[PDB]
Amino acid sequence: SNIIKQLEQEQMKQDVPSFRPGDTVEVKVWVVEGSKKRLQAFEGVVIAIRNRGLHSAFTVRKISNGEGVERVFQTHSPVVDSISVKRRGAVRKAKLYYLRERTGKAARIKERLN
Amino acid sequence: MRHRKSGRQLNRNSSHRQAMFRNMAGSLVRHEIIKTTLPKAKELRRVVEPLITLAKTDSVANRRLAFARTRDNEIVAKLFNELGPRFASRAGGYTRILKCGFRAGDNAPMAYIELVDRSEKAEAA
Amino acid sequence: MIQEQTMLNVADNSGARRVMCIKVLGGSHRRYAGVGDIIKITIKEAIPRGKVKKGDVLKAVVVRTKKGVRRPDGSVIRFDGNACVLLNNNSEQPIGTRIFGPVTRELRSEKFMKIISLAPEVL
Amino acid sequence: AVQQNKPTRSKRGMRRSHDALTAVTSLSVDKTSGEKHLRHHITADGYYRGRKVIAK
Amino acid sequence: MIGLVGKKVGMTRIFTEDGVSIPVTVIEVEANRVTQVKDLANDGYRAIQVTTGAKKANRVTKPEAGHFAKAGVEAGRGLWEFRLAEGEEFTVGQSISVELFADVKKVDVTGTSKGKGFAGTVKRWNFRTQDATHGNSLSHRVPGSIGQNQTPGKVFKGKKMAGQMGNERVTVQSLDVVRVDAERNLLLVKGAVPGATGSDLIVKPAVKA
RNA sequence: AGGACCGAACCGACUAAUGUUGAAAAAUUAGCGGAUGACUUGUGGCUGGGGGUGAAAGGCCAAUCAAACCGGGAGAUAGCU
RNA sequence: CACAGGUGGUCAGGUAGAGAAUACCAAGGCGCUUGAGAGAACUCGGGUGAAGGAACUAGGCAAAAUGGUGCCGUAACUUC
RNA sequence: AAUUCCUUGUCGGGUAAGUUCCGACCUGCACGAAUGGCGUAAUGAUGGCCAGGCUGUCUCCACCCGAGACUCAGUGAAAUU
RNA sequence: GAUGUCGGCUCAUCACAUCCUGGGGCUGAAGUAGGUCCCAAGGGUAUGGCUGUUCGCCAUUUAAAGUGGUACGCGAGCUGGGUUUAGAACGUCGUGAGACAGUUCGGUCCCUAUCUGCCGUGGGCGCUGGAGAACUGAGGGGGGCUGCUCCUAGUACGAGAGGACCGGAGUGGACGCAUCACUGGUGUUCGGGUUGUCAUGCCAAUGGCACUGCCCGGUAGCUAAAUGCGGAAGAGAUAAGUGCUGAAAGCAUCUAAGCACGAAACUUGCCCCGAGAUGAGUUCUCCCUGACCCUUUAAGGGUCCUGAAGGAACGUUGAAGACGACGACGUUGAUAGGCCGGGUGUGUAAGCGCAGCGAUGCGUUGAGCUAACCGGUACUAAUGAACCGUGAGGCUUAACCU
Ligand SMILES: Nc1nc2[nH]cnc2c(=O)[nH]1
Ligand SMILES: [Mg+2]
Ligand SMILES: [Mg+2]
Ligand SMILES: [Mg+2]
Ligand SMILES: [Mg+2]
Ligand SMILES: [Mg+2]
Ligand SMILES: [Mg+2]
Ligand SMILES: [Mg+2]
Ligand SMILES: [Mg+2]
Ligand SMILES: [Mg+2]
Ligand SMILES: [Mg+2]
Ligand SMILES: [Mg+2]
Ligand SMILES: [Mg+2]
Ligand SMILES: [Mg+2]
Ligand SMILES: [Mg+2]
Ligand SMILES: [Mg+2]
Ligand SMILES: [Mg+2]
Ligand SMILES: [Mg+2]
Ligand SMILES: [Mg+2]
Ligand SMILES: [Mg+2]
Ligand SMILES: [Mg+2]
Ligand SMILES: [Mg+2]
Ligand SMILES: [Mg+2]
Ligand SMILES: [Mg+2]
Ligand SMILES: [Mg+2]
Ligand SMILES: [Mg+2]
Ligand SMILES: [Mg+2]
Ligand SMILES: [Mg+2]
Ligand SMILES: [Mg+2]
Ligand SMILES: [Mg+2]
Ligand SMILES: [Mg+2]
Ligand SMILES: [Mg+2]
Ligand SMILES: [Mg+2]
Ligand SMILES: [Mg+2]
Ligand SMILES: [Mg+2]
Ligand SMILES: [Mg+2]
Ligand SMILES: [Mg+2]
Ligand SMILES: [Mg+2]
Ligand SMILES: [Mg+2]
Ligand SMILES: [Mg+2]
Ligand SMILES: [Mg+2]
Ligand SMILES: [Mg+2]
Ligand SMILES: [Mg+2]
Ligand SMILES: [Mg+2]
Ligand SMILES: [Mg+2]
Ligand SMILES: [Mg+2]
Ligand SMILES: [Mg+2]
Ligand SMILES: [Mg+2]
Ligand SMILES: [Mg+2]
Repeated sequence: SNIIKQLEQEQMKQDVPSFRPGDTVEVKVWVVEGSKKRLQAFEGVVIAIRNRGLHSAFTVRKISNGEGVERVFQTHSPVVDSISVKRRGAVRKAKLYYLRERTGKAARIKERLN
Repeated sequence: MRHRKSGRQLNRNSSHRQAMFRNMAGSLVRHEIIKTTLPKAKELRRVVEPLITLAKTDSVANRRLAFARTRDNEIVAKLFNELGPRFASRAGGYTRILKCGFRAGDNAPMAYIELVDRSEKAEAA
Repeated sequence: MIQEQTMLNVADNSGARRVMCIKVLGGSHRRYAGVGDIIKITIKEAIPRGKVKKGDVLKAVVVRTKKGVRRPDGSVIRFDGNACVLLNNNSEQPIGTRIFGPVTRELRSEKFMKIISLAPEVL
Repeated sequence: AVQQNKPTRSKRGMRRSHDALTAVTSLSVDKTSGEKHLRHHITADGYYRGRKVIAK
Repeated sequence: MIGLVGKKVGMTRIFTEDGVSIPVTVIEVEANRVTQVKDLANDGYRAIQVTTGAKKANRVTKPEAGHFAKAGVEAGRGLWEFRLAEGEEFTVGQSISVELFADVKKVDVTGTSKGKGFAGTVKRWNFRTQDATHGNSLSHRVPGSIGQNQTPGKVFKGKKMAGQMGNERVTVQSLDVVRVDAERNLLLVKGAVPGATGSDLIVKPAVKA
């Protein structure tokens, strides 16, 4: 638990920006594109955040070719190169699962202007 | 299995347990000493001791929170005016269990549960 | 996580609109097919003048699932529905000429290279 | 389901071979009141570990 | 090669440079002190008996205390034996650290599995449940038939029945050794090992490839 | 207006689980049908055993009705156990 | 049997409600005459359930589902 | 066919696959005109079949809340032998 | 004076006349793929459409979808669709009551386990003085399946098409065990939103009830769909089979003597139990060093004094548990509760101030609250004590030593 904590914080990223549910986030991920290794962008709404030290994660929801795509990122993974908030969203809930039953105009989140 | 779980079911449902311990926490605050079964006195500590901890800081919010958990304003008044100050410097353990007999009617193991620095004047009036 | 009776959408221009999984291929008592797995299908709904007809029995590769795929760091990519690409029974090669919606890099094989190249997005 | 044969008085006694009670061996005497009591329990007059803890 | 005694700390993960997350069990391996050397002449077999940890003096019985006193070691939480190979030689009072596993690629890990108590045939033996509906009477997780008829007129020994599940010696084989660190008293193995957090583990080099 | 419609009381009893040394010698719970009518119910009356009554199932006639119950012929008879 | 059964009539408060349904209450009456613990299998009665969705089975048995008011709108067939 | 033995008749439809179902044929073992024949809107806790929705019915079972089971105290059965 | 019938479900267990996988002889065996026989029972050995069906036909799988015995295995384990009750109808038969081994619609499945058996788990005593551990390993149980791709090699083979043996690498299906770090489910003990109503005098704020009233989330734990790991290699002796040397029988001959091979079966090797293994084993350590009386005088009975190691008891308890057991702790103390700090979850409390006629919004504020979690902390409770268990341990012989 102290041994585990020590093993965990030495592996933890220091530069994780602050983001919250409802925000539009762009995650740059390391991918092996055939024989190449480049960065690939995955932009969408943060619908869930699991705050768990080294085991932290976040779910990003996007609409690709008319259908929903959800990606669960392990925050402290070397695969995640960067995270940047593209838009600040105003929501009341921690988990935005109700957005899965919403399309286009109903799935819109107001901007947090504060 | 029951691995790492807390809380006695006491052959009751959730709402009955809550009602009973709200009554029993009021009984202990009022009389400063009560006789109950050994498992109920042990559970009661988990309800009465956070009430005394809350009463250590007098505020409208803490009084309202105590009222939500006791629903007796005589009890919230004694908590904040008498017990909170009496236990101000004591880091927990505001109660004490003293094991006593076996109940005649059903052979239930009994215990007395009292407030550590008991007022025999408050117990009688 | 597709089994017999599962309905799937179609991620190609084969003409099929709705297909049912009638067999999870690749093993005795094999329960589920995931992204990258071949299934035996019946066409439940098709367009009037496509490459295939309603009632046709053939194969398909699963390309999107609600269960999604796990990545080596513990990550998951999930989709809002289950989709497949129709394959010829013998050749196990695509019937269609175009792919719709995103696909995953799990298809990077000699046999599904055409599906990744045609796909609008690869995750 | 029921017996095909009446069990014996011998068998009854064998079944009961673990039924004997155990006498309490854990009685102490309060140093102040001189009262006998169960270890870790208060006495009838409300004494515990030499102090009068309950005035009853 | 000999093995060592440890404690299961819990599980975490090791993230690699190529984006792989390795699930690891953290095993605490403190120095193992040789309490007795068994030889062919005195015991009929070759082995080392070891101790680890610490024990409260008030919990160390006189028979236990005398056995540690003979070794010239402090009391540990228990005693465990490891069979010696030809060429393997140790001395009473010697300290063996987790560094024994430094160039050991895989280990077998032994623990006392978590206790599930009295378990039914569904949990214990993966028996299939009978109908939840379709007129089933009081017989959903019940075992079904337990035999045949007048031939054999008995239930067979070994018949899969409900009973105590878990809380037993279980060995998980060929686990990859991820990290060895004697300075931190650590051994990281890939995957899950038997037991609860805080329980004793026996770690030995893998008996198989 | 209606042997009309939906739906409580009220009348009934289609399905299932429970119960089956029952809480109950026919029920309980969740659902179900009728619910101004050939409806339903109280009190009292009449029909009596090869007889009654029966929108008919040999149904019902005081907790087992192809001939009630009680007493009698009676110790029927029993080439059977 | 101090038995979850059966037994005709009368009375009809508040809020919500079409209501004598239903939920919460008033007046009034009760907690049902073994209790105390524990928190195994299994049985009973419930709540939630990933992906799939009748593949279950004799049979969708049981569940789950639908469920209100207003307005728009509503097919074959028909004895209208 | 509430009727057909042979029989899962044959042909068509529906299903990936249909001893059931629907349509058709007539070779009606053994339909047929108040022992009523053939239809028929509406009605039905009626029988067979199909679909949408729905789901722990199932793949395949997991967790949880309660009443028992288990332990203590009091009372205290049963069938059978 | 009752042995419940078909089929299904659940759970199986054996045989081998072997379905697959393994070994092999012959082939009308080029290769690939087959045919047939011998050896082999270690494991493995579909899901559906129709029908009560078993079967069968059909669809689509699979390495394969074996054949049989077990009261045509299995109803004091479940079902009740088929099939012997009572209702009813059709066809046929009968004057009729009725009948059908024709069809049709409907139609009560009881038993709290005493004994054997089986799965678990205790108590007792024994193992020869008693006790605490660690073991040795006789014996027993578990496990034992297999696809595809690649390399060898487009090689051997083949006119071509096609396409290997032997060996090696990888990745799967099914099955099994463990675990909860991840992905998730649950989470009536956490937080919030909301409908109807009742109360706390009222406002505001709260609480009760309505399935947790209805919901949205979710900690710890439990857990699969989650993610680790497993089947092996090797060794011994073999089966069928292949041979070497070799007479009987100048030759021949795998056999008579001698010798080499040979399979998923067998013995090991791997995992778990295991000295009640009464044949009760071994090693290490610990503890106990007083008299007396009596009789049928003996491994005799009793008394006084003694009471160890250890065990248990009591209490606080546990990812241990039905109870018992087992593990941790008991002040020279983190065993449980509380308490402190953190984390997590929820998602900006109350109060007050401002804006708006108001609903409500904004600020203080990522606020308040927060279980089973982590790191700490003697505040509360774990009492000085008691009970069981003894007091030097039989005889014989041998070997040392007196
Ligand atoms: N109080 C107490 N503490 C102990 N510590 C170890 N054993 C004991 C015991 O019996 N009692
Ligand atoms: Mg009780
Ligand atoms: Mg409630
Ligand atoms: Mg609360
Ligand atoms: Mg040990
Ligand atoms: Mg346990
Ligand atoms: Mg099943
Ligand atoms: Mg029943
Ligand atoms: Mg049931
Ligand atoms: Mg039987
Ligand atoms: Mg026998
Ligand atoms: Mg009417
Ligand atoms: Mg009813
Ligand atoms: Mg109706
Ligand atoms: Mg009505
Ligand atoms: Mg009358
Ligand atoms: Mg006469
Ligand atoms: Mg007579
Ligand atoms: Mg009563
Ligand atoms: Mg009554
Ligand atoms: Mg009535
Ligand atoms: Mg009412
Ligand atoms: Mg009662
Ligand atoms: Mg329970
Ligand atoms: Mg589900
Ligand atoms: Mg869902
Ligand atoms: Mg659907
Ligand atoms: Mg079906
Ligand atoms: Mg079926
Ligand atoms: Mg139904
Ligand atoms: Mg329902
Ligand atoms: Mg169908
Ligand atoms: Mg027809
Ligand atoms: Mg009792
Ligand atoms: Mg008899
Ligand atoms: Mg054979
Ligand atoms: Mg032949
Ligand atoms: Mg076999
Ligand atoms: Mg085949
Ligand atoms: Mg049979
Ligand atoms: Mg039965
Ligand atoms: Mg018949
Ligand atoms: Mg009849
Ligand atoms: Mg041996
Ligand atoms: Mg108000
Ligand atoms: Mg042992
Ligand atoms: Mg605000
Ligand atoms: Mg806190
Ligand atoms: Mg002596």
